[PDB]
Amino acid sequence: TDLARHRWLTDNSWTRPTWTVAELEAAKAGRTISVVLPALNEEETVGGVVETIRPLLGGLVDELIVLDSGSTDDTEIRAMAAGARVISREVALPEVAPQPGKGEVLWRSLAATTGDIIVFIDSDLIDPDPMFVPKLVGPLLLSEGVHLVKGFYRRPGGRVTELVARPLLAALRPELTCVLQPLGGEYAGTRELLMSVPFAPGYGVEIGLLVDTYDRLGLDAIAQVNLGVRAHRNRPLTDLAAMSRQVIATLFSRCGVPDSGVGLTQSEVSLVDRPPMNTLRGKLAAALEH
Amino acid sequence: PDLTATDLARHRWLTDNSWTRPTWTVAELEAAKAGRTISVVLPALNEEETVGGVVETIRPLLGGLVDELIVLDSGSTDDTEIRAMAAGARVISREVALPEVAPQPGKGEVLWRSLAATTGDIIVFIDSDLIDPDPMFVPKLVGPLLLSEGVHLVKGFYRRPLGGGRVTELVARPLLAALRPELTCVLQPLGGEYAGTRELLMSVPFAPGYGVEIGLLVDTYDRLGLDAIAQVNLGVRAHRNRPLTDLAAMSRQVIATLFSRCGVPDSGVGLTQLVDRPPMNTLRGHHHHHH
Repeated sequence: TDLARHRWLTDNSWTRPTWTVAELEAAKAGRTISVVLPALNEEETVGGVVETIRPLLGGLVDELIVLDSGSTDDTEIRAMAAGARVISREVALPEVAPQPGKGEVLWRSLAATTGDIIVFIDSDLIDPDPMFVPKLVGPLLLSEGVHLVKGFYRRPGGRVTELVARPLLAALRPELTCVLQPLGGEYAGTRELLMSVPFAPGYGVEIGLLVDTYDRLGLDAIAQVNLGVRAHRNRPLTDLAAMSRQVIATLFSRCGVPDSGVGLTQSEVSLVDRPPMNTLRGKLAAALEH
Repeated sequence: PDLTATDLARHRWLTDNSWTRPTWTVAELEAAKAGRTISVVLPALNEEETVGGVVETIRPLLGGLVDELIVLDSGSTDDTEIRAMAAGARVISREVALPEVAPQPGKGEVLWRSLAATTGDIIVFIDSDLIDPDPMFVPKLVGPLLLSEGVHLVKGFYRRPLGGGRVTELVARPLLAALRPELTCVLQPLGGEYAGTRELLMSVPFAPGYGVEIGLLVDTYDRLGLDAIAQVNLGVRAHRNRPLTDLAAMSRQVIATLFSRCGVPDSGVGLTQLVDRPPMNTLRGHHHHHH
């Protein structure tokens, strides 16, 4: 079983991706790339993240969008000044009432983008690097059969990852323990995949997408790339516990484990996915099928 | 957000079954024994720096409140055993505790075997790695068993300098919220200081290793519900800081043990970087779902 994990690391994991922007542009072969940054009250960092991606716009990157979740700070104006198009949840999907959480935002962005490849990057990153998007799309553009690329960081993967996500995957989807940072917010997917899967709510969205991709398309459809060295963030334990509880709920939903829906005396828990976007945007989805 | 059924049960359970100031006297607890005896068991594996200090805090109760004080050694190669002897405990190996079954590793094994080596109607477990143990731990743990009708399991919790560690708050409590939400009322489900009746403890399987504490909690709940479980504040203690690799192994076994009790299959695949023992009443020695 380590054999399986070893072969996947050899073929589908890159600790030192060699790719240049020019090489990746030349491999697009008519595919387009959308970059989506979810954001809720991230005025201090959103501009910095956008600025690292904007030089790619009109070359490797075809669309650069911040999907705002109802910010009351200066997230929107700062994102626009840095060169992103800012799209509210309402504009993205106007006839569906918004619900809270990160998964909602990523799901809605599927209705507001046109890329054959969609790249998600968190807007709260303090130290963004311009090669994030290139590294995330490399396996999609240059390998065959890859549909989901997970960006990981080498450390000088926190406690929810090592105490909650990885041990639960060992128990319930054992091959997926090969993924170093299953909860990471920097990842890219094909339109084919992303338009066809339900989206878990809130903090469950990443693990839900990983597990659904694994089940439907298989291990070799998942890759991972090192984006560089980054220190662990230090979120308050109460935030980490709320994240954990939702990771549990989402994994339980994907396994059919009855989850009570009871949160932590503090926490938000939802067991209800949003449906595949191709059910609500069938014509958009069909237009984007190759 | 209105109160949930879990919230309502928690509120009343805390009122009836939790003590922030478990101030019973040793004398009144002794007077309440009413012929019951009390055994204290310290599981130990290579704890030479601390085992004697724990024993020393309990020894004054020996011959009064406490009838026997046993260190159940798990195969130490340091001076754990002789330090426990000099400090005034009875040292019993796994093999002497239960000669007819070959040992397997882990804490749960040690606690299970201690049921065959003890005679008390109440058994108290105290970790042997405690740095600051307080002499009132045992009195506080046995109080609800001696004085409160219907209680079979007492969990000792600590206040923290100005709840649990990372495995408790990220793994155990969130999984209980999902699978057994009434049990989220227990502040420190993974705690190593707890007491139970012989009647309860002989009747449940014992999970291996790092799963033993939460396995006992869930098996007690599944048999008797919240009414049979209590908790008591043992005092203020700083969080221990264990290495992440140990915390990850603890988490993986907590998950396995919860899954085995809650109808979830488990791959058996340990962390990418041992079975339950049957009730001791199968070897030594009502709460109806119908009407």
